Amino acid sequence: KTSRRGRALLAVALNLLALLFATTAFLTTYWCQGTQRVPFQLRRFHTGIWYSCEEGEKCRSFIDLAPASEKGVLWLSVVSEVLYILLLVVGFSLMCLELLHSSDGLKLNAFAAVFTVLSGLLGMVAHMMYTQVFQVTVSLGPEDWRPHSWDYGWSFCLAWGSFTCCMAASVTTLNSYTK
Amino acid sequence: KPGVFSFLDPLAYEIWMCIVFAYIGVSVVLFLVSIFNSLWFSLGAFMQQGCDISPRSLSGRIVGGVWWFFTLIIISSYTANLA
Amino acid sequence: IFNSLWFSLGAFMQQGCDISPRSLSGRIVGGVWWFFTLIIISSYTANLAAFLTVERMVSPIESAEDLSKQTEIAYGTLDSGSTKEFFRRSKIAVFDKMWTYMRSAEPSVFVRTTAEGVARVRKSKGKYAYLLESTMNEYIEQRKPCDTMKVGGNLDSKGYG
Amino acid sequence: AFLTVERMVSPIESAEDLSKQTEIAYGTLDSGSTKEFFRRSKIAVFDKMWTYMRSA
Amino acid sequence: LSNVAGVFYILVGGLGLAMLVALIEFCYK
Repeated sequence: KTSRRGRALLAVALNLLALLFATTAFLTTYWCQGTQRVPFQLRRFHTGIWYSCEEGEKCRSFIDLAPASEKGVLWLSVVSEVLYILLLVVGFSLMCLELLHSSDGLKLNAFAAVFTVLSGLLGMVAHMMYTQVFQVTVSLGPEDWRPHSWDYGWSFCLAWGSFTCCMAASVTTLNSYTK
Repeated sequence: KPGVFSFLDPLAYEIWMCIVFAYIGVSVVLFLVSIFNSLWFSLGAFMQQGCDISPRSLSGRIVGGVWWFFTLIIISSYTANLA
Repeated sequence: IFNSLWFSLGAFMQQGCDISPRSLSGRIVGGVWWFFTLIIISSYTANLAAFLTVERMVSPIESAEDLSKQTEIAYGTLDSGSTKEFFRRSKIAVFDKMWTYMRSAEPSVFVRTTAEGVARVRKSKGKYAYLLESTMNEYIEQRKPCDTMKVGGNLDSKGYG
Repeated sequence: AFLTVERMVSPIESAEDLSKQTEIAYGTLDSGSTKEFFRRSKIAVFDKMWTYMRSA
Repeated sequence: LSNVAGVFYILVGGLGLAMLVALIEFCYK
């Protein structure tokens, strides 16, 4: 019986890690490194997800930009993030109920698995939307800030890590319900 | 001559990361119908058209159809791009 | 008639059909279906490549009347000049509709300077169009960033002398 | 290949297009001011056109 | 990546729909 418990708790901790990645990219400090070292003068952008920093050293807001329909894509994006987090927390809650019975079960666990799948389904869409938006932000001449060092992460990759956290959670818990 | 990269060129790396993650997401769904077993079955799904052995609809077989449609679209787009 | 629909979905899912004794009268359906879906996807591929080849860029409009016929894109002229008077005094029904439009819509389509019209059109991103003297328009066409382009014939003959 | 070759084709919208092609014959009335325009023409395009019609 | 992302959307949506079908099928039983 120690085996199933170790599997379950391991999956719980893994999904907790995924939540840490969720917080990680929800708290991105610079989504993309950026530069415009114009031979004007040298420039180094550091675009946080809601916080376009410049680097003397400075960080700036710059959120909710062009254009309109894209802003709505941001709405769907953030809503998808919130529901993502909700499915996470419901997952951990169903895990805690499993702990309470460790202190349906199957019928409950699969539910969380499903939600976690849904969670994984949403954020992977969400980031697309975000990346979609980001490309669009680059596509429309980003005011002046159009860095050549275009690149995602670091934290966005962690958003994927929380994704695969929910994924592995769902897989191992499915391995548990298959019992 | 490019090494390896030239094959990679027609479709962006990000798109690859996306198709990979998406497939991984599709993969587990088959297990829900039932970490290794049905994931292996999904490995038996991408390899050939899409999914099998579903006792008429059930649940994930329609996922197999959507997945078939999906991989179909992507490979078509890829080939068109290289062209 | 449900399990059969399921199986049909399991036909589109993969090549096409299966659960018949050799042909019987069932496999033939899936064979024709296979040839069918094949020609479809092939055609889809060809056509998709076709956009990726030439990538021609269609013009939104042709005749000036089309600007009157639609409402998606604003259009106007210099706020003060003979050109405005030409429409304000025009008796042709199309141009009348144009002037009734331009007088009616707000914020005003009228602009203080031709340069202002340039500034709007360069910012319009296809949301707005601006009338002006033909030779001047074509002269702008040569000008960088060469984003501008004239369309249609002259609304009316005129000649510097 | 059909759709590709089909899309490559474009309708003529300038006389210069005729200078760039030969598949489609082109000309004017046998006599009149019009031909005399090209004959007197010094613009390279029209000159090429008149030179063409004179020989074709 | 966009033009394909539109297909990702229908993919994921089909996934969720099929999951709902799995749920009601777990409801009959």
